[PDB]
Amino acid sequence: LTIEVLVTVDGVNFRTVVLNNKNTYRSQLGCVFFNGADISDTIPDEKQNGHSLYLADNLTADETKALKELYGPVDPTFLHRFYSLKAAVHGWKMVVCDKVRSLKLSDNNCYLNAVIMTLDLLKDIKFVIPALQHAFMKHKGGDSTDFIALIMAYGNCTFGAPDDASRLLHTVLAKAELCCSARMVWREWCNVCGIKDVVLQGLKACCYVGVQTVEDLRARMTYVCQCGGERHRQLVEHTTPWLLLSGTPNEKLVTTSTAPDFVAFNVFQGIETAVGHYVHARLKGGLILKFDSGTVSKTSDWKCKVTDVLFPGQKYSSDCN
Amino acid sequence: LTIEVLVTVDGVNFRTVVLNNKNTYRSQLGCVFFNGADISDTIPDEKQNGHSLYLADNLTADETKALKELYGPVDPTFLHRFYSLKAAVHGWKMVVCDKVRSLKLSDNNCYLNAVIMTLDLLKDIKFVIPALQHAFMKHKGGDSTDFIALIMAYGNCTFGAPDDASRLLHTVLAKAELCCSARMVWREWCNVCGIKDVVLQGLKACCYVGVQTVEDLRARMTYVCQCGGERHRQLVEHTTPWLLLSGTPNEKLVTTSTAPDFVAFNVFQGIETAVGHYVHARLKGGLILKFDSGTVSKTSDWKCKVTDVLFPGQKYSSDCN
Ligand SMILES: [Zn+2]
Ligand SMILES: [Zn+2]
Repeated sequence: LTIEVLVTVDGVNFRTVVLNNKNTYRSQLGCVFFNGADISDTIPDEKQNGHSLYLADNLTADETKALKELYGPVDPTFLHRFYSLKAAVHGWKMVVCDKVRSLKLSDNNCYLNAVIMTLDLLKDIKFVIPALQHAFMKHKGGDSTDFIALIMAYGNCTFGAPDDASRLLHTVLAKAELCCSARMVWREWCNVCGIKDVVLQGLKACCYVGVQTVEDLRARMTYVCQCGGERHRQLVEHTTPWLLLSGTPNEKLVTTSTAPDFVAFNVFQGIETAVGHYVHARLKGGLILKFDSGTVSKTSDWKCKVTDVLFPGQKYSSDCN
Repeated sequence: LTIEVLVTVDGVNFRTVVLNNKNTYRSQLGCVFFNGADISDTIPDEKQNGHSLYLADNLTADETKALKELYGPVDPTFLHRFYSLKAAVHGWKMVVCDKVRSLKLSDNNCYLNAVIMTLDLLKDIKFVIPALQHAFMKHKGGDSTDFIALIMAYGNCTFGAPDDASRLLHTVLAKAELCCSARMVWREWCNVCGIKDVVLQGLKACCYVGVQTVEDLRARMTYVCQCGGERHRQLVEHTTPWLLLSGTPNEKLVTTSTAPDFVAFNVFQGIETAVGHYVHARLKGGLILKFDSGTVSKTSDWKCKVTDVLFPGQKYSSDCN
């Protein structure tokens, strides 16, 4: 007995393969998923004749190219991992409180809540990888399974293990590009040795690791110059549609009484308590809304360990003397 | 009161920075490690005057370039993660049984044992990233801490979480290059439509995901051609110094009675038992040596779920008719 199946890695391009009912899918074809399950070690059945199969390895040259076109360059384990993640993340739940989407706590996914709620605030970004852009749109439309499974696949997250929200934000945003101009100019100088400018553009101008405030970002740093004198580093121009700043968890008193310019921030709780818990915070209606994995609390003042902080567009040129 | 410290990201290039004993290291400089601990939120002390500090963020332009030169392009969280991993992996232990190095089980690190024991068998490889090459040499010399912490940092492993050994092998080997020639030629053809060759070279010619035997690798695959006929794919030439093959865990009867050509393989145990345990196996003295995280067992026959399999150099040209 034989069957015909349609094999794809992308859900767009299909090849017809004829199989028997003697050997496994694995022996005949490779690692294959159907309707979310790995069926490699089963024997093909009359029932699946004419059906579509998702192939995870052993790909033809055409499939290798379709893979790169939809997913970018990925490691050889990436389809298996994405297809298994997609199956697993399907049993998670997104809730919406006053139109704000949050991921309910399950399987140590609190870092994913922090990542997704932060990416949801960003304007003028598009993913240069088609699968991610397409999933991002579905997520915006209320269907978040693919986008979450993809972030996990690209981020090398192991289902059920805690992970680093800042690391993931930055890996996800490395796959994105800005749909407008942004620019960041650092000047390094010595009054004897001269001046060097470093210019960053696009998304690179909008993220910075190592400070968590615009005041700190813009401050002058000074250290020993190679001439024996002093050398300085300072931000002299900054123009962006938004600005994300990150550092290691840093205890701070956060207050809305001062109408601060940041719009949102993440918090990591309990470093030594078997390494902790992420909470996403937004500033709205004069209060701090704390979104703790599909739960919300409000306060005007909060002492907490801040990690990432989001600011509105910058339009800065430095001025002195 | 003020002090001078030497700041580095690479242990080769140092800048002198003058600090006070009023503010934290974090406020003055950034995230900093000393002797393996993060001291960012401490106040600098007379005692550390003249000492070297490892900076993890807020890097100058020179440091950014030193970072790329030693580590390659890495995400902005990579130093913090590497320096914390290095501190943590220090409490692990490597044991050597008849000159074979294995990593003792701790904190779900069995996948790392599988990865490191497999990389230890590979000839003619060098890492194109200096930190990895230098750590790899130290590891070969009996000092494995850096190499293990680096594999974890580059692999985005979360200390204490299980992980995918095949994924890690392939990510590590993506950072390596072969010191000799290797070549792999696939031919795709239809007797009506024509012939396309795909040639892979270097390390790419030496790894393949989706089969676990050279017989399977070399077999002919056939499916529907776009002309309405039949289309085939077959390996026609293969020349390498070694060959690593991987697939999803696959129950097999492994025996030495047949003097098989593979030299080693990994096994993953218990998929549904809260996803399992890795064991590294080597073939020596007519037996299978099973290295289960710093433990060894021997047998001539083993029914087990094979994942990666290592073979000696290939020298193949296909022949028929
Ligand atoms: Zn100077
Ligand atoms: Zn044809």
